[PDB]
Amino acid sequence: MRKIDLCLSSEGSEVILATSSDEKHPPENIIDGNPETFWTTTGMFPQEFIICFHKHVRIERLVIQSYFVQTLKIEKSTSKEPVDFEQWIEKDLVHTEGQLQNEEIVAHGSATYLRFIIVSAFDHFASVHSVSAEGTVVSNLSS
Repeated sequence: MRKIDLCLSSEGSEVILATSSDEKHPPENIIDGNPETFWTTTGMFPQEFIICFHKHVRIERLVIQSYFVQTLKIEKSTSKEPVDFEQWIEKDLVHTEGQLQNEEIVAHGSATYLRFIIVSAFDHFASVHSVSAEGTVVSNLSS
């Protein structure tokens, strides 16, 4: 009942602008959702990337399951291009050591692009395992 996984490529949302992008640790896993894979930095602080919904989606929550993250600068865009952004929710994350912290972020906004800027982490390696936006698609791009 509403709140579908808007962040996946299965929903037509891909990733772009990956500062640190591994070819054997593929960021494509982020929008895939296989537990055996995750995106970890090769040592690029800060580490930023954009998620292209390619569509107008209504975000009600951000579910972020990651490790090591300290400063998570969440910036949003509702433009048509990889430009014109607004600082949405820059939040600090609690150092999770062996703890799966599923972050229920109650953030209400419409977006087409999201730029996750992980400025710093408690560890010099930061890994995102799963991220999803809980909401619904408002406008299909080609329809």
